[PDB]
Formats: sequence, C-alpha cells, structure tokens
Amino acid sequence: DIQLTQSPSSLSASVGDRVTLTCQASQDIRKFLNWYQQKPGKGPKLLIYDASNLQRGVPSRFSGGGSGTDFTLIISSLQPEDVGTYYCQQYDGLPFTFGGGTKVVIKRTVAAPSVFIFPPSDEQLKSGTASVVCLLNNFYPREAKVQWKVDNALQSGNSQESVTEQDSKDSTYSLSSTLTLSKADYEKHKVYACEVTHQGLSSPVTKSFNRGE
Amino acid sequence: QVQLQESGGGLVQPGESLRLSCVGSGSSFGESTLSYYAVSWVRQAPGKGLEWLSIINAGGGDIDYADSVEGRFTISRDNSKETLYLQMTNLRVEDTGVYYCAKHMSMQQVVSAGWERADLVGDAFDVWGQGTMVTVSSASTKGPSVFPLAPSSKSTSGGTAALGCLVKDYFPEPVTVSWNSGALTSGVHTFPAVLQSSGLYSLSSVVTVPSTYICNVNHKPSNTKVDKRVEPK
Repeated sequence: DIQLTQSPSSLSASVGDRVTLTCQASQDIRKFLNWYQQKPGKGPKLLIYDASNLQRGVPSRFSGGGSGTDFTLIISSLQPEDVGTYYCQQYDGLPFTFGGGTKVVIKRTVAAPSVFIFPPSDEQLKSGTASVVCLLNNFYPREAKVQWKVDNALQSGNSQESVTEQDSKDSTYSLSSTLTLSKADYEKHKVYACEVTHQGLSSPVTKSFNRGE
Repeated sequence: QVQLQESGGGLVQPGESLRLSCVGSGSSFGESTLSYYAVSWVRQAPGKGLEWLSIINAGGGDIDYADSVEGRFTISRDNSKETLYLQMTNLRVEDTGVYYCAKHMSMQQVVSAGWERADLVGDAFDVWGQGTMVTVSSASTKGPSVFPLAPSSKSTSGGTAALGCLVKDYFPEPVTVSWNSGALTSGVHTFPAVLQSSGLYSLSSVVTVPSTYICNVNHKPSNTKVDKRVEPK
C-alpha cells in the first residue's frame, strides 16, 4: 500500500494569504495524484486531478503541482469559505489511498463572545436530572475559559464543553458548557453562575440566575 | 453532472449483514449517466480520514477490494436502475463510519455505441454522494429526550436573545435538528454531540434572535421525530 503523508496536520493563515499544502508519497506515483476538499459533515469535492489540472467549476485560486513523490496544493489567496480539511489521493496502484488530511484554519481579528445562561427546564427536573447550560456565541479566538460556580463554589469534574466548527462566513466559533448534577444537588443550592474568560474581554464576564426565579 | 445519493445505513449488531445502495441521477457529457462510469465505495470512520473499499467498472467487471473488507463485502450494480450496491456481511465494530459512493471521472463505456474502454482508469473521484452512516454496535438504540433552553429576562447580551433545545441521552449518532420546520435558519448553531460517561450522547441546538420557536429533532435509529416548542420562563 502506498502511504501519503500530508503536512502540516493543521495550518493557520489569514484571509488573503498564499497557502501551500504538501503531500509526500512513500513511492514514485508519477502524476497520478488528486486533491479533495471536505467540509465538516459534507462529502468530499474534487479540486485537482492528475497533480495539476483544475477541475471544472473549482475556483481558479486553487492550483496543484509536483510529480513523483512530492506534491503541493496552492491556494493563491485564502478565503474564509476555504476552512476545512484537504486530502490528497493516489491511484498509481491499488489499493487507492488517501493522505491523512490537512486542516485549514483562518486567523482573524479578536471578537468577544456574547454569553447566555439557561436553567434546567421543568420537564427535566420532573425526571430527576438537572442540566445547566452556558452558551458563548460567535467569538474568536477559540480558546476560552468557562468556570462554573454554584452558590459561589468553584465547580469541577461535572461539566462538558462542545465547540462548533469554524464558521465559513465570519470564521468565528461558538461554545456550550453543560453543568450536570442530580435534582437533589440542584435543589440544595440557589445561585448558578457561568464565568467566562476570553482575550476579547477586558475582564471575566459572569452570567447567573437564582433557582426558581 | 451526475449526482449520487447513498442509502441503507443504520445501526446493526456485530456479525450481522447490511446492504447499502447508491442511486445516480443527473447526467454529464453526451448525456452520460452513472452507468457510463466506474464507481467506488469509500468510507470514513468517526473523526478519521478516507479509506477506499472497493471499485467496479461501468459494465460490472474488474472488481477489487481493500484487504480490510475482502471476503466480507460484495460490490455490484444494476445499470437499468443506475444503482450501485455494497453488500456487507459479518460486520464488525470497526466497520463503523460514513459510507460514500464516488464516481471515477473517465468514461468507461458507451452502450449505445457498443464501445467499452479497454482499461479501468480509476482516476479522480469527481462526484461523491452525501454519505450514509453505518453504526455497528452491541448496544441498543435509545431515543433522545428534548428539553427547552428557555430565554429569560436579563439574558440579553449584545443586542440579541438566545434560545435552544437540549437533546439529551441518545444512541447512536446522529440526530438532525431544524427550527420551525426549516423556516428559521439564520443564527442557528447545532453543536457537535458529546459522549457522556453514561455512554449516551448529548447535544444542544441554539438560535439567536433579536432582543413562536419550535425545534424539530430527528433520530432515525430510534424512529424519533419530536417537535418541541420553546417559550420564555
């Protein structure tokens, strides 16, 4: 089996930047090499076939080069809609194989999150479990700290975060943190607070509520 | 251009069998349809890259398989229906993933001219389907509970309000969420599912509306179709 090695694994660049993705084959595959783009939750789309041919309908800012073992995909001017994963693929010989992919990530200006907190619904308590949700909407960069406090007590080990894929239009992220505790515990305490720390905020922002208000 | 659409995916026990289909529509140069082309099946395990599985030429010949599925999977096609099939047997946990059918670009046969390309080119995958999900697991399906994430007074941040649905405790992936039957799309974020310690998934969908909202949750493996109205506390 021919191995294709893509580097780097992940690449960050600013809109307008000239970007170069590389593919190395473990053996000489001449020009029998294709490039695909895949956006999260979507099927791949062909960009370049046989090393250097731009597929019909693909924007001209994409170009491909190389032969033998060393190949490049070049994006002459990175656009926000370009975020996603890029794969090379070889058909010199069966089995057909793909590179492990290079993820492209946009660098943009800082943008502070808007923060919202949600108490558990009545239907859910009715069933013995309490989920408290914190939402950080449309921010950049991705790194954020979300700290839970119950009656001012710093919580840990009972929350999970999820983060959206980088937005294709404005290159921001959104994040949710879910604090889960039993109905018993939720009923113990009164003040529930989400404290968010982020580069776009001059100081931590807190959203909270009082149970049953 | 030719278009592809896979189907047949679902949750199955290890050891069981399952048949995927792929239907071609549209057309390319010279009004060619899928039956003029060689086609492969390609899969993608959760969070991983792409793995070629099998190829079949336009006329049904020159079949080959990746070692990982040789002797268990069988590729075939019915050109009268412009349909491709992948018959999977003796499935294992590591067969889990999204399965794509993918058309190779070079024209391989023209029945109306009695022409057939001498060789199987197997060049670039110029058309892919949207994929169909296969989950192979011993665990039984569980449908989601849907709870409202209710906007409250003082919740305004920026100039906007947020509301949502908490889709909790389901297996396996995936669930789809829409809002107001798809009439509301601006400002919607549906988060990636997180695996909980319980072994069940949980996910939230939220929407931001400036300063009647219904979320429609679908989980096919459990035949779940829920519409939950979300109103202020």
